Amino acid sequence: MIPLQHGLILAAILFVLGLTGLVIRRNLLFMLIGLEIMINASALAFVVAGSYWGQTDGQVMYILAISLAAAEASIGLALLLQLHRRRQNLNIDSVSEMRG
Amino acid sequence: LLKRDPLNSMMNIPAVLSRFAGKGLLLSENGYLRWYVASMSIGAVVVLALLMVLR
Amino acid sequence: MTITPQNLIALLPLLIVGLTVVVVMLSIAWRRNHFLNATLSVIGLNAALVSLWFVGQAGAMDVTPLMRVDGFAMLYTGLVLLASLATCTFAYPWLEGYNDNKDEFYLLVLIAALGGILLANANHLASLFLGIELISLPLFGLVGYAFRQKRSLEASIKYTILSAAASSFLLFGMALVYAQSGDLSFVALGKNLGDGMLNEPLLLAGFGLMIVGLGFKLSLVPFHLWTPDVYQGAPAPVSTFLATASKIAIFGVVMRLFLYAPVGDSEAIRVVLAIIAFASIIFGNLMALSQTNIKRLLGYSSISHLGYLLVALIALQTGEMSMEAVGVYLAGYLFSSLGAFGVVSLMSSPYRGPDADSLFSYRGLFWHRPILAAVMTVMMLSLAGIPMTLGFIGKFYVLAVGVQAHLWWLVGAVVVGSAIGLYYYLRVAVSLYLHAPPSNWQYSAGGIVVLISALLVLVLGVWPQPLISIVRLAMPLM
Amino acid sequence: MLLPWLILIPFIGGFLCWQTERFGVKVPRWIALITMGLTLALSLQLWLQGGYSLTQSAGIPQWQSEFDMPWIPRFGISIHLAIDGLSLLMVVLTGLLGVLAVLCSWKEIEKYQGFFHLNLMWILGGVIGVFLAIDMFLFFFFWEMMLVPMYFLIALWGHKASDGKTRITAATKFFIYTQASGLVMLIAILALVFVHYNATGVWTFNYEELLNTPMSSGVEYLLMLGFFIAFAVKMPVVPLHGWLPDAHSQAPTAGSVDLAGILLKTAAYGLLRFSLPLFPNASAEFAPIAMWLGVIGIFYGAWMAFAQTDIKRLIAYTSVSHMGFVLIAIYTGSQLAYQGAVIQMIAHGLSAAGLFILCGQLYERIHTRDMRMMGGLWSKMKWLPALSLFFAVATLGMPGTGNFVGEFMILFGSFQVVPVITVISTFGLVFASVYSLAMLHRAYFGKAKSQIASQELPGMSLRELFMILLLVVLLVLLGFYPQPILDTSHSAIGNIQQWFVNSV
Ligand SMILES: CCCCCCCCCCCCCCCCCC(=O)OC[C@H](COP(=O)(O)OCCN)OC(=O)CCCCCCCCCCCCCCCCC
Ligand SMILES: CCCCCCCCCCCCCCCCCC(=O)OC[C@H](COP(=O)(O)OCCN)OC(=O)CCCCCCCCCCCCCCCCC
Ligand SMILES: CCCCCCCCCCCCCCCCCC(=O)OC[C@H](COP(=O)(O)OCCN)OC(=O)CCCCCCCCCCCCCCCCC
Ligand SMILES: CCCCCCCCCCCCCCCCCC(=O)OC[C@H](COP(=O)(O)OCCN)OC(=O)CCCCCCCCCCCCCCCCC
Ligand SMILES: CCCCCCCCCCCCCCCCCC(=O)OC[C@H](COP(=O)(O)OCCN)OC(=O)CCCCCCCCCCCCCCCCC
Ligand SMILES: CCCCCCCCCCCCCCCCCCCC
Ligand SMILES: CCCCCCCCCCCCCCCCCCCC
Repeated sequence: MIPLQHGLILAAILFVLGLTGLVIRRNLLFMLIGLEIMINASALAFVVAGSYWGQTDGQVMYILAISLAAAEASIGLALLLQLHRRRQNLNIDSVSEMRG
Repeated sequence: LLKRDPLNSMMNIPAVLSRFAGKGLLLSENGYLRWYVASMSIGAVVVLALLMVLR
Repeated sequence: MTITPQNLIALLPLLIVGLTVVVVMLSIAWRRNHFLNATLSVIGLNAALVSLWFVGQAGAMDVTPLMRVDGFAMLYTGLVLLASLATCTFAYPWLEGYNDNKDEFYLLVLIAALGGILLANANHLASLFLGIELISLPLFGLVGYAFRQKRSLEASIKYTILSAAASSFLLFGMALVYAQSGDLSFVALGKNLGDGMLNEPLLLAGFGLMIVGLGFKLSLVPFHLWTPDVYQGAPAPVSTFLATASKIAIFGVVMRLFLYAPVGDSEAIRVVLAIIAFASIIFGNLMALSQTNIKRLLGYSSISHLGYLLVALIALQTGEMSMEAVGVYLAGYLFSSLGAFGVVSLMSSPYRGPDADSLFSYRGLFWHRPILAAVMTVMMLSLAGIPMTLGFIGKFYVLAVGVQAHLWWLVGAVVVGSAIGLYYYLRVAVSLYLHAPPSNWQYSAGGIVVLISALLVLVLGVWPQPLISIVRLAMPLM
Repeated sequence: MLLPWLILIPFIGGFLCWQTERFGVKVPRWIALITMGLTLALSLQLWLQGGYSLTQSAGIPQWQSEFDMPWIPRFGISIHLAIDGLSLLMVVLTGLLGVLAVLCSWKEIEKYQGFFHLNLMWILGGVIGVFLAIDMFLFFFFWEMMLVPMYFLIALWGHKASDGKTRITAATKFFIYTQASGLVMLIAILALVFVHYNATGVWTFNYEELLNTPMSSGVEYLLMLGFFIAFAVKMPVVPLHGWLPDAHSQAPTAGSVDLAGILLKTAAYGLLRFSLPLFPNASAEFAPIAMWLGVIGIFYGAWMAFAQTDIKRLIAYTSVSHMGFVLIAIYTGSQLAYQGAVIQMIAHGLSAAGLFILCGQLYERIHTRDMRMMGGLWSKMKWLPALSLFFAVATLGMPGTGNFVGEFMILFGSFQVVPVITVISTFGLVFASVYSLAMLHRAYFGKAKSQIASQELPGMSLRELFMILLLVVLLVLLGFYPQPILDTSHSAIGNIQQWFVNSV
């Protein structure tokens, strides 16, 4: 007796919060954090949809989503460590040399 | 009065407009990643608002 | 649904590419050998390409609740495999100058090709999502393969962050679509709606968010701003793969999704896609007017050509030759981009360190590299859609499909964008012949690949009937 | 039968010109000469064996020869060639101008002369294919195909005294104009084919099958507008004209490129062959706009030609004014005006070829084209100012030259149809006399206005004089005896006119 709309609304709120954190933060680490919030919110939306329909497909899509989240976190933190090694800062606005 | 071929310049007007529009559109390619994310979210808002308007 | 031996025969290029991934991985674990591992990768890709024949005589079937193998999937599998083989061929002379490990490049190329094959066969939201990320993450590695170079690290970071954001958008849209529909197969997206109630708001919102993710993946306006930076910063064989295989595979799965989904017949989705295609054509052509960099120019070119492809996609539910137009256009665009990016890769190879710039300087190329200059001017005329080239046959198909479906705004957009493209493509082609102030068989193999692409572009430009018959032979399930 | 060889002998000859440069630097010019002589001989053989003077008008279609082969059977696209009197006259003119273009570039001993000759041969083959193709897709294919060698010739082999960037700008403007207009024509062709397919069910691009296509009024107007936009760019019709003076200015100094494709008039042929028979009602409704555009073209071209300090640009705007006359003739629906238009196209080709060859040799002698830096050149040269006087006298429409026969039959038929446009056009002939006299006064009469014009100049070569005198003889014979030309085109013109006025 939990409405499907309430779970989808919670997932949407978390998604837009993660996207806001991705946009407003100059740090690459907080950008990766916001990306993790976004993908976890989308996976929660899939879980809510699967639980409404009584199917394992929502949890299977959750499993694929968190596999993607783990591998993307790995690659993003590797690139962040490379950036910190070769520039000694995590300012994403400084990484802007290609333009026009 | 006609020695500069005014009709030729009138037909060259679209090329000038195309160059100006291309220069104006190249301002969005400033190379900033946060602006690219912001433009993605702007496009998401525009697409979703258009879909709810035309439904 | 279970898996039969006939289903295993329909699985053949996926199984062969995955086995090649495992075999190349174990060969790298045995001993680091650039030549042997590159040879094993290209042998596996060629084996998948020739196993497409056994796939064809297996017939069209449904292999999983997730995959569907038919002539459509065969054509896109062949295109993805050709792009991957060309990427490996261009990658070897570039990696000859690479100081760090070179063997992981081919592993990433093979995994991305596996993702392209999965997207070719994808009949499901799960397989579409998995194929997109299986393309994207090896491209995170490949775009930043020369991470010591500043531009490659910049392109890698931008591509990784923006592709993760688009993946989140796509998955949230898929979740909303699944909440509306209750099934993740393509044919069931909108099947629970009747009496003119196809425009359900949650289904439309979900498809809009998937449109955001896929339009990032297809460099479509307004999710296009990453394209010149990532195309410029990536290594040139990676730019070749990113221009051809990723775009072709994602457009093929988008073609199949909009063919099979009943919500693909929605008017609002059609108008939104028409707006995106119009803006993509005009913006991509306008933004390449004043580019002195060949890689950024080719990125804006990719935006325009994907706009033309989207115009062909919009008329899918109305016309009958829309997917045949898409196949012909994608074959021509693949060969033209292979030639152009391969000439760029051959002139950028070997990799001359991270502290030395990889600037092209195409001016006066004919006076030291005449064959490469001829190939590149053939590709510039092909990308402009000039007759006697296959790009014109693709543009003709797009225009015929647009005229059939009375999409007059998109037709005018194609004409205007073609004129603007004519300007900058001819500028590059004539700059090749002005005046400005290798030695191994793998470089010669890359030159052979770009020369064969130029010959194919010319021959199918004057005689396109074999390609048309092949594309019409690749009929998906109705 | 011989029509595919009429197209293919230029292409094979151009390939042989490119390939046989290894045997010598003076070899490809002989190959190009043999190629265009063979093409001209085949065209004259078709003229002799066709029996065009005895052919009566039997209605469209009526082809004296026809060739068919499947090219793209999925769309119903064929390599489909057909020749009748008007097409034969245009093909003979193309072959003669190709021979003149080969002979005009005889002394160029450049390291890449073979590619120059290949581009020239491919332009000539494309023009012949435009005149021969009666398949809509093949016609469009040749129409756009002959623009790439012209682009590369203008951009790379062009006027060497000017900067490179001016040559690339002129070539780019010409290519963009012609190819964008061609794309609009392609849209019109595609929509006509789709209307015919929805009314019949048959995939065809054959112009014979598309003649009987039921269209609504307004759809036919738009298809006619697309066709007319392409033809008006390449006629030229004002204001889609400036590419022509910019392309003539930056063409190579010999003038072979001027004779090859910039001067042959495929657009008036396309208007007569395709625009009027496919869309007769739309053309009849468009006729006032088209003849007023022709009037504006006549007077604008005359005023522009008077205002030029460049002699080449003067000749280009002269061509603009003459094409305004022909455009008026096409939309009258008169047999006399159509025959005058045919004579006027042939006479303009001959006279503009003579003017451009003489301008190229004048630039060879004096190394400038500004008329303010020359003057009094009658006393300095042996042959050139007198022949330039003859050709300028021809282009103002002197009787005894074919230009008079053309423009006066045009004006007779037009006055039979529309008198006001005719009287305004005859005052355009007064304007033509004004600009021709102005060019003659500024170039060859008076005193020398610089140092290079005050010195004696070397005489013309025997080959150059031979082909200029050949053009002089042909223009005089067209002026005094135009009846073979009128009899050759009589049946095709009659078919087009009867189709135009019997369906309106
Ligand atoms: C278990 C299930 C089935 C699995 C798949 C089938 C078995 C796979 C076996 C893979 C074996 C990998 C190791 C091969 C070692 C070859 C050693 C050799 O001869 O090396 C010579 C050369 C080395 O490189 P180079 O620098 O030229 O050396 C100069 C010094 N002589 O190297 C060369 O010149 C290149 C020699 C290439 C030899 C192998 C060619 C065939 C490879 C077949 C497998 C590829 C993937 C197949 C995918 C499925 C197809 C259905
Ligand atoms: C009868 C009217 C209605 C039907 C029209 C049908 C279309 C065909 C006939 C009209 C064609 C008009 C073309 C006008 C532009 C010609 C191209 C040109 O001028 O290119 C040269 C110019 C570069 O030279 P420059 O000025 O030196 O540049 C300095 C920059 N560093 O290049 C540039 O500056 C950039 C050029 C960009 C591309 C050209 C402009 C395209 C505009 C749309 C084309 C399609 C037509 C749509 C209708 C337009 C209005 C009539
Ligand atoms: C930027 C340069 C290019 C210009 C922009 C691109 C082209 C724009 C073309 C706009 C066309 C607007 C048509 C508006 C009416 C559509 C609805 C309609 O009336 O449909 C009627 C008919 C369908 O009904 P049906 O039973 O087939 O009747 C047969 C009628 N013959 O419909 C049909 O049969 C099909 C009608 C097709 C009409 C011709 C379309 C192309 C014409 C050539 C190009 C446009 C005109 C020239 C260029 C303009 C200036 C640039
Ligand atoms: C980057 C910016 C710059 C570059 C881009 C610039 C703009 C490019 C696009 C310009 C063209 C826009 C579209 C023009 C075509 C519009 C067609 C139209 O409105 O059609 C409506 C109607 C359709 O016919 P309908 O009445 O439905 O027929 C069935 C029953 N009779 O039509 C009719 O009934 C007949 C209508 C005829 C008049 C409309 C067409 C005008 C064409 C103007 C150009 C040509 C002018 C004439 C020739 C000049 C010299 C070449
Ligand atoms: C009279 C009642 C009945 C009406 C009949 C029609 C009008 C009759 C007019 C007769 C008089 C015309 C006189 C023309 C003189 C031309 C010669 C001349 O003066 O030449 C000087 C100048 C030389 O130019 P240039 O070659 O550059 O020389 C270098 C330096 N001098 O050359 C120039 O500057 C060029 C001069 C060009 C003159 C053009 C004249 C056009 C006449 C059009 C008549 C239209 C009639 C209808 C008008 C509208 C009615 C509603
Ligand atoms: C329209 C389809 C393609 C047509 C052919 C395009 C060109 C292909 C390459 C052919 C060889 C080019 C040689 C150019 C030599 C230029 C020499 C200039 C000297 C000033
Ligand atoms: C397409 C090229 C046209 C060139 C101009 C031709 C002009 C016509 C010349 C015809 C021959 C005139 C002189 C001979 C008259 C012979 C009379 C024969 C009947 C008795």
